[PDB]
Amino acid sequence: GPDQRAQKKGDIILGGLFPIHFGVAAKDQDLKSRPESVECIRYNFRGFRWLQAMIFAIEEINSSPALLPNLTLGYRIFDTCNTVSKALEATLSFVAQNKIDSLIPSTIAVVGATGSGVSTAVANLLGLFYIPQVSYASSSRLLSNKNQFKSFLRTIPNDEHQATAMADIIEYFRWNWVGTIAADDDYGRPGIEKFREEAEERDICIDFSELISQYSDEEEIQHVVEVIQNSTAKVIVVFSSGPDLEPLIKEIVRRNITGKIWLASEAWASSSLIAMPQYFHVVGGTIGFALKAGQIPGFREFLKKVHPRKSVHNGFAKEFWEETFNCHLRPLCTGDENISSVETPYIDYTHLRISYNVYLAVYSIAHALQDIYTCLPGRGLFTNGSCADIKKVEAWQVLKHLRHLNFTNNMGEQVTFDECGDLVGNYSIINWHLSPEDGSIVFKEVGYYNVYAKKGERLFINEEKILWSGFSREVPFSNCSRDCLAGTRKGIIEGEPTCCFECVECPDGEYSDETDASACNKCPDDFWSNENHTSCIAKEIEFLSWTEPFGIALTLFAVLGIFLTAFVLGVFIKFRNTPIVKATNRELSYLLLFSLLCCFSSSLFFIGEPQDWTCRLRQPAFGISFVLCISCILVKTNRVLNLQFLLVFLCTFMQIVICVIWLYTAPPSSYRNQELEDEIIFITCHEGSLMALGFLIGYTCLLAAICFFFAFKSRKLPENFNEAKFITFSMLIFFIVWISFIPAYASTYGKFVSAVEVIAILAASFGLLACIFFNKIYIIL
Amino acid sequence: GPDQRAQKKGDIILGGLFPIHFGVAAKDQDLKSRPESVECIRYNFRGFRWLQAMIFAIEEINSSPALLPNLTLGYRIFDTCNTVSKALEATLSFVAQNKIDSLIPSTIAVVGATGSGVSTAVANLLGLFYIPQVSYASSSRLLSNKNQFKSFLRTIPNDEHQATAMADIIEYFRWNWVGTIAADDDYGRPGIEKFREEAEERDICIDFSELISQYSDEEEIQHVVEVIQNSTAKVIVVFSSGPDLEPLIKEIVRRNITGKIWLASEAWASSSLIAMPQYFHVVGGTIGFALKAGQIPGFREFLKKVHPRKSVHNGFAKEFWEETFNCHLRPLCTGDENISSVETPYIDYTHLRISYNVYLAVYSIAHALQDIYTCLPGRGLFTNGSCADIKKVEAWQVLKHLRHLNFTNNMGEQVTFDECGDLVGNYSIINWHLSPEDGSIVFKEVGYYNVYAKKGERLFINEEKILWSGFSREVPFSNCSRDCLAGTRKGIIEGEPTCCFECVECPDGEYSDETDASACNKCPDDFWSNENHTSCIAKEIEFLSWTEPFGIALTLFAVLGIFLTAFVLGVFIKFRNTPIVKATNRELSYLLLFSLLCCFSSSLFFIGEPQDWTCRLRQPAFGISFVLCISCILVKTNRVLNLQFLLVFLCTFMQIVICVIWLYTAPPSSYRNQELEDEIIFITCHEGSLMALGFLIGYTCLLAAICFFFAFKSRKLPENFNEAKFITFSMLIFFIVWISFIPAYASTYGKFVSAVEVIAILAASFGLLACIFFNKIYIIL
Ligand SMILES: *[C@@H]1O[C@H](CO)[C@@H](O[C@@H]2O[C@H](CO)[C@@H](O)[C@H](O)[C@H]2NC(C)=O)[C@H](O)[C@H]1NC(C)=O
Ligand SMILES: *[C@@H]1O[C@H](CO)[C@@H](O[C@@H]2O[C@H](CO)[C@@H](O)[C@H](O)[C@H]2NC(C)=O)[C@H](O)[C@H]1NC(C)=O
Ligand SMILES: *[C@@H]1O[C@H](CO)[C@@H](O[C@@H]2O[C@H](CO)[C@@H](O)[C@H](O)[C@H]2NC(C)=O)[C@H](O)[C@H]1NC(C)=O
Ligand SMILES: *[C@@H]1O[C@H](CO)[C@@H](O[C@@H]2O[C@H](CO)[C@@H](O)[C@H](O)[C@H]2NC(C)=O)[C@H](O)[C@H]1NC(C)=O
Ligand SMILES: CC(C)CCC[C@@H](C)[C@H]1CC[C@H]2[C@@H]3CC=C4C[C@@H](O)CC[C@]4(C)[C@H]3CC[C@]12C
Ligand SMILES: CC(C)CCC[C@@H](C)[C@H]1CC[C@H]2[C@@H]3CC=C4C[C@@H](O)CC[C@]4(C)[C@H]3CC[C@]12C
Ligand SMILES: CC(C)CCC[C@@H](C)[C@H]1CC[C@H]2[C@@H]3CC=C4C[C@@H](O)CC[C@]4(C)[C@H]3CC[C@]12C
Ligand SMILES: CC(C)CCC[C@@H](C)[C@H]1CC[C@H]2[C@@H]3CC=C4C[C@@H](O)CC[C@]4(C)[C@H]3CC[C@]12C
Ligand SMILES: CC(C)CCC[C@@H](C)[C@H]1CC[C@H]2[C@@H]3CC=C4C[C@@H](O)CC[C@]4(C)[C@H]3CC[C@]12C
Ligand SMILES: CC(C)CCC[C@@H](C)[C@H]1CC[C@H]2[C@@H]3CC=C4C[C@@H](O)CC[C@]4(C)[C@H]3CC[C@]12C
Ligand SMILES: CC(C)CCC[C@@H](C)[C@H]1CC[C@H]2[C@@H]3CC=C4C[C@@H](O)CC[C@]4(C)[C@H]3CC[C@]12C
Ligand SMILES: CC(C)CCC[C@@H](C)[C@H]1CC[C@H]2[C@@H]3CC=C4C[C@@H](O)CC[C@]4(C)[C@H]3CC[C@]12C
Ligand SMILES: O=C(O)[C@@H]1Cc2c([nH]c3ccccc23)CN1
Ligand SMILES: O=C(O)[C@@H]1Cc2c([nH]c3ccccc23)CN1
Ligand SMILES: *[C@@H]1O[C@H](CO)[C@@H](O)[C@H](O)[C@H]1NC(C)=O
Ligand SMILES: *[C@@H]1O[C@H](CO)[C@@H](O)[C@H](O)[C@H]1NC(C)=O
Ligand SMILES: [Ca+2]
Ligand SMILES: [Ca+2]
Ligand SMILES: [Ca+2]
Ligand SMILES: [Ca+2]
Ligand SMILES: [Ca+2]
Ligand SMILES: [Ca+2]
Ligand SMILES: [Ca+2]
Ligand SMILES: [Ca+2]
Repeated sequence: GPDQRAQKKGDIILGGLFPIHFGVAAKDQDLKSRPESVECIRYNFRGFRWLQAMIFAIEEINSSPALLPNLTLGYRIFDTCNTVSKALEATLSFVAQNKIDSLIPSTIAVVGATGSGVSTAVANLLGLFYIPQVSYASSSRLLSNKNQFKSFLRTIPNDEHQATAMADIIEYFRWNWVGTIAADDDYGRPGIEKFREEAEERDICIDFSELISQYSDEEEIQHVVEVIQNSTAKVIVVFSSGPDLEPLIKEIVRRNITGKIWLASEAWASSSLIAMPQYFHVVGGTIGFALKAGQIPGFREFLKKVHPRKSVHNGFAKEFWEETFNCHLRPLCTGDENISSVETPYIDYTHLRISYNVYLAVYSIAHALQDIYTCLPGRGLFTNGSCADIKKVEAWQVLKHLRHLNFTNNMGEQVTFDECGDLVGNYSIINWHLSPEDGSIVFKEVGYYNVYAKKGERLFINEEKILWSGFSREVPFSNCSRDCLAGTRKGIIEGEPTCCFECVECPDGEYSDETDASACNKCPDDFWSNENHTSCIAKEIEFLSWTEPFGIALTLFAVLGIFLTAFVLGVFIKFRNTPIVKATNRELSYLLLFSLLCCFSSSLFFIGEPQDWTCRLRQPAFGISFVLCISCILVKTNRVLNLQFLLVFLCTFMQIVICVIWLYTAPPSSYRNQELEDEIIFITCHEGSLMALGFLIGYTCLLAAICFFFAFKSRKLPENFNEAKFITFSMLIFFIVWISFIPAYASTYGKFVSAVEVIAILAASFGLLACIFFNKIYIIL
Repeated sequence: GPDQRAQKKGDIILGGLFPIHFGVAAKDQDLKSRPESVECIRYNFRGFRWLQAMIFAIEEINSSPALLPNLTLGYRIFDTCNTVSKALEATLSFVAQNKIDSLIPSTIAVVGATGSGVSTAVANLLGLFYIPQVSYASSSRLLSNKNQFKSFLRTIPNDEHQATAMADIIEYFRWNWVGTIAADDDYGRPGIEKFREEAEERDICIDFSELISQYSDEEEIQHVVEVIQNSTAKVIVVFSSGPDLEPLIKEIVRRNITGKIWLASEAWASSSLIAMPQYFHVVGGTIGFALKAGQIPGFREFLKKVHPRKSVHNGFAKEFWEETFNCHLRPLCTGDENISSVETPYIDYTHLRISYNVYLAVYSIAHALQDIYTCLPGRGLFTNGSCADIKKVEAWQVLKHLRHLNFTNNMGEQVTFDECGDLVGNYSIINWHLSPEDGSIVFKEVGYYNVYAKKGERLFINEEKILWSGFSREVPFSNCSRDCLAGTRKGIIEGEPTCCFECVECPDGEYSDETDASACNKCPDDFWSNENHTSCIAKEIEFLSWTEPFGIALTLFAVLGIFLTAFVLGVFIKFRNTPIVKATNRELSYLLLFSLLCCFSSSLFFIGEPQDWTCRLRQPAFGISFVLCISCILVKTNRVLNLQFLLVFLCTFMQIVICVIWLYTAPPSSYRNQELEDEIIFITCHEGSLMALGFLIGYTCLLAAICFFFAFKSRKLPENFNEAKFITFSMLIFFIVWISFIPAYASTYGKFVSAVEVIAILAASFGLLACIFFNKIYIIL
């Protein structure tokens, strides 16, 4: 394998894969000459701390007599540089003894790798030989496939819960308009696809989806940046590692794009490549996920005990020293430098999260080996309950014991893998703040995600600790469209997602009292829409009311007419013996005055709220009363020109025959017209039989015409103080009144028609009463 | 490597990876004993034909002295069983000489593999050693990444064009409501993601997205089947291979789900696992993609020459013979069996598509080796133009020459790889029909996809050759909602994609003349929507027209009044010497008759379409004329009770002053009311100054009342044939006819108000003319 390595000799050997470098020298191999090994460039102190965690765990296990007594653990650890090719060279180094036996110490298990693509490439080769591989950082769901990867286990949780938690965080702050950026690898794509599913189930619309890489060209990065600029969405879900996101962040910083809310996956939410003060105007206020911190007592002292000369087994200490103090062993360095003097991620960490995963992977392998070592002969997991010989143990036996592993931590937590080889765990939710004292980016814990909880209760966030964009205390707005107010409704914008809608006000008569209403609700039959359609109010009912001032005036005039009729009748009764009262027919005068009273009472019927019987008794009453009065006048004229009572009764009987017939066949009824005006319901009467009203008015007018003619023939005659002329005047007044109001008798419905009717009745009755009796009263004085 | 193999010795050795079996035995070991090599189970005749294509191409290259003279090509071909593990054992066999030199013949290049995941796993290891690998079937876009895969090339096109073509096919048949099923591997997921991007670009909504595998459990297959059943989408885009889709198709056949329109990716559009007659009630009428067929002359004879004993280099011939004739060497078989007698995919093919790809991969390697062999010393591709020694050639040199390869086919087509190592090519579009003679599934070509064309013109389909669901000539319906007709618009269904909309009819006064109208267009100011709301028509304009029968009657009465006035005037003029004409003032009689003519002419003004000047000259004309006539009557009464002309001129001067004043300050103007009724515009007049009309009517009525009183004081006087009584009658007629029509003078606008106005004017004028002149005419007779 590669010359630079960390090796210790032992009975049982653990392989190790760590990213001591962030990547390799990015250059296209010309193939002009023999291609030499690609060089790793940028030093990764956090990865070196992870390697030190593996070495520390192995040394701790060796020193403890409790775990694996009389057996020494060795390691062979190589640098992957986050690259598949280096990892595969190291893995070929791991499987040499198996390759010899398929077509150098034996490797019983491997710790690593970090990246999911690297782990997948390694796991193909390792599961070929059934060598167990416990990864500390690779969290792709693709590695949960136990058909493809027979010997892969994880001390890190799967990525599915992280994508679901990202969706839950988006839902918590009431966002539905977000963007997605993913690394174009086995980490980014599966996570972003799970997020897309969990967002579409939550009615969250994703504006854009882009893929990036550390090897993305200038044109591709420009395209992604310009896609971000053209978007209105300010919440961008980025599911990537640090190296894969660094070119995009650098370009966005160079363009000074601000105001975006970055939701970070665990792989970069704590990355020193991205969390730099000079990027804070772009990436400040990032909300991201972190793993559960763990404690390794004595680990920091072990880290501080590093030295090029003293660490002979660890061959990566030389470059660590050279890159720490910027020395060579560029000024020469003695080796007396102090680790505590330099600001690097090596010692200057707050929580051990992936380091604890490395520690747990080593201890899981150690506990599987201990379970092999302490196997009682008849209680084994193998054929017939047999147990493996720890002196001649094979990798598949360790894998079998790992699939059944269940051991207690140093922290008192049960570590066990499921069928998919996954270790479930909580998430912490962190926010990127700026340190006032130091100016560096500080990761403040603002919440957690409890994967052990039932759906809907897993997410907890304390928003008072969140500073949006690094400085703001107001939750930002990340919806495509503003909500549609009450009084409006949503309308579709063609070619755009459901989240993007236009606001269209409700039509007349339809109310929408809910903000963001899909459609405008219609109002019931008797209601009409509010002014702004934010509610609707009952329709106003319209008729001729008693309390109304106009109705009051009409009722006042009706009662005045009744008073005048009663006054005339009383004058006639008290002074009937006078020759003037004797000259005219006293009985017929009484009957005429009673008829006038009935006519005024019938005029009172039209006023008021219509009812079925009221509409039944308005026209018949007036018709009968007026025919009665006209008949009394007619018989008085016939006297002027016993039997008189016969004629008046005949005419009134005819009229009541019409009235009874058309009340029996088709009675008038009150109906509430809603077609005249939308806002107002006009409560009016329905005739039932129009030809019946025709017969009513025709008979009344025919008797009127007969009396008119008979009085006209003898108008000059001076009998009863020329009563014939006054009778003609009264009849002609009746005709004037009922001719005058012809246009208003129909069409103009509502209170106007009833008002015109009662006014016509009052005018006709007053004219008749005056022309008949005012001259006689004047004579009496 | 594996014992079962195809090896031939030679100077330059080609590796080979083929799926001689469809998969591996379902032996999931509990790891109780040492795990033995997993065995492959279902024989794959098409894969054996592909292997034979490789061997045949090598044999022609060896036999032909034109290509690679004096150099013999050897092969080492292993079976992958579509499995990463077997392919990696074979690839470790390929890289043994490099592994010895990194920590058995040398392999200069490898042909394979079929699956994209298998090819990816192989390519990691091969590009580690810079060994070129030319795949014949793996089409994942992930393999185009030349950072991850340094030595991978393809004789098969990429999958991006096929996903775009799937989207174009969906667009062509006007579908927006489709489902997606993908294999959960490096083939299915990238293809389905590209399809999702191209579909969302085209506003196609995807109802469901499911992932399947040959190892999918019963519960997962049940979930996918029930998701398909709950969906209304009938077009399902499936981007998978045969083995990965077989369990789902079997389950769907068991439930007998029909009516689905399967869009097939190339990997299964020609698969014998899926294209089975017993599945045709489910998968009949499938529309899928095929590669471009190629011709290999003499290949079929070579296939027919297969024999267990004769084919000593090909070790897969034994199992091919045993599976073909169901014998062993289960009855014993001599070996005299005839290949042509058995119906297998081996000989019974129609087109060579992947076989031609295998042939082209072998010839691409051969032409790269020829370019190395014929390199002129100063024109090489290596350092300083140097050339590689073909006797001591290395794999990286062959890879370098492959990246620059450009050679002519046996069919006269240029084969060259781009920077990504891709070989672009056309697609054919095929439909799954049932054979009437045989009952097997027949792949009929129904179109093509020309990737060399510009976007929008790549797809060609002849729908006449397509039988939907295998038997139907009608394009099926795959939209979420029916289109919204003209007179309707679209409305949002909450929680659902844009493709799923409700149809809501347009509001009153709004029209949508387009199907699938997003919103209802409002109509212009003078238009209103029809009952269907499919368009809107001009509003009816309403006034009192001359042509109208009622207007005709009014004009007839006006002209009759003018005729009567002219008749009276002529009688007076011709017979002025008679004592009755001399008794009344002849000059004042002429002036009064002229005033009556002016009044009738003013009554003519109200009739007709209103205009600014017409509304200016309706009321003033009547007012002035009526003041003329009233003043003439008044001075004639004053005679009854020079200066007469002075008094009439004074009154008419007051009238003309008021008219001039209110015409100068605020003239009446024609206005088009739209607030009375939505459907109808009412063209009427606007007074301008209401108090001006009040003063006008007040002055007219005041002069009228003065004349009334003066005539009442001398009503009994017998002068001029009791003319004072008739003057009182005329003035009373004026008052009553103007009182009678009071309610109609306002509110009831439109033609009704003008009609009532002209009727009032005619009634007043007729009454005045009659009461003045009819007595004198009767005396004259
Ligand atoms: C952004 O859009 C979302 C989804 O439409 C809004 O969330 C809904 O808001 C309404 C009214 O506040 C609630 O009745 C719903 O229950 C919410 N749905 C959820 C939370 O899933 C959110 O209010 C919008 N934010 C804005 C407009 O600032
Ligand atoms: C995951 O997080 C939850 C919530 O923080 C943890 O549940 C808490 O457990 C402590 C005891 O250690 C209780 O005092 C709290 O009341 C619990 N909070 C809840 C239930 O909301 C849970 O223990 C965590 N799991 C792991 C493995 O760390
Ligand atoms: C299914 O829905 C699609 C939506 O695109 C319809 O296609 C549109 O149809 C309208 C008809 O007025 C055309 O104007 C558009 O140009 C079409 N667009 C596309 C992209 O094709 C399609 O007609 C619908 N099919 C039905 C209802 O059977
Ligand atoms: C891809 O398909 C197109 C269309 O079928 C091919 O273009 C045709 O080329 C032939 C000549 O070989 C012409 O006769 C046709 O008229 C062309 N059809 C067109 C332009 O629509 C094209 O040659 C094919 N390319 C390959 C590499 O097969
Ligand atoms: C209701 C109106 C519109 C239509 C019916 C009008 C009829 C009934 C009225 C209106 C005018 C009335 C006429 C007025 C004048 C006279 C002349 C007199 O010597 C006999 C009666 C007679 C002939 C009246 C008969 C009835 C009459 C014709
Ligand atoms: C329009 C309706 C409601 C009211 C009409 C009022 C009518 C009916 C009343 C009011 C004034 C009355 C007139 C007063 C004076 C006279 C003069 C006399 O020699 C004949 C009767 C006559 C002509 C009366 C006829 C009827 C009359 C015109
Ligand atoms: C009864 C006698 C003494 C007088 C008759 C006067 C008559 C002819 C006139 C004078 C005032 C007029 C009213 C004035 C106001 C209105 C309100 C309108 O929306 C309906 C018509 C109505 C109700 C009119 C009816 C007819 C009316 C009452
Ligand atoms: C229609 C409504 C307004 C009622 C109108 C009442 C009018 C028309 C009636 C009631 C009293 C009547 C008057 C009663 C007394 C006389 C005196 C007589 O020598 C001439 C007729 C004359 C002057 C009558 C004219 C008409 C008259 C005024
Ligand atoms: C403007 C609208 C409301 C019409 C107004 C009607 C007025 C102006 C009319 C109608 C009835 C008329 C009155 C009828 C009766 C008489 C009594 C007589 O001895 C003098 C004239 C006099 C007093 C008239 C004056 C004018 C008069 C009051
Ligand atoms: C409502 C309008 C349009 C028409 C009204 C009809 C008027 C104008 C006409 C028609 C019949 C006429 C009446 C006919 C008979 C008489 C009796 C006489 O001794 C006094 C005049 C008097 C009372 C007339 C008054 C005016 C009169 C009522
Ligand atoms: C002068 C002569 C004609 C007598 C006058 C008769 C008057 C009082 C009556 C008889 C018939 C009536 C008309 C009948 C029809 C209508 C149509 C209606 O939508 C408006 C009112 C209107 C236009 C009426 C106006 C008044 C009217 C003309
Ligand atoms: C305005 C519409 C209704 C026309 C009204 C015409 C009426 C009111 C006028 C026109 C002609 C007039 C008649 C002309 C002649 C005479 C004869 C005289 O000895 C008595 C009056 C009497 C009978 C008049 C009564 C009223 C009268 C009928
Ligand atoms: O699976 C993967 O690729 C990522 C790699 C990764 C995770 N967390 C990290 C922290 C630092 C560096 C790398 C990582 C989570 N899993
Ligand atoms: O990349 C892949 O996985 C698929 C495999 C494949 C294709 N076409 C085929 C025909 C038969 C068998 C397998 C295949 C296209 N590429
Ligand atoms: C692991 O052991 C603990 C007790 O030591 C037990 O509670 C737990 O159920 C065990 N886990 C499994 C998966 O059996
Ligand atoms: C390949 O060679 C042919 C000559 O047969 C030439 O026409 C063609 O342009 C060449 N292709 C490239 C990409 O140079
Ligand atoms: Ca120990
Ligand atoms: Ca790594
Ligand atoms: Ca990082
Ligand atoms: Ca769009
Ligand atoms: Ca040759
Ligand atoms: Ca294969
Ligand atoms: Ca197949
Ligand atoms: Ca939904």
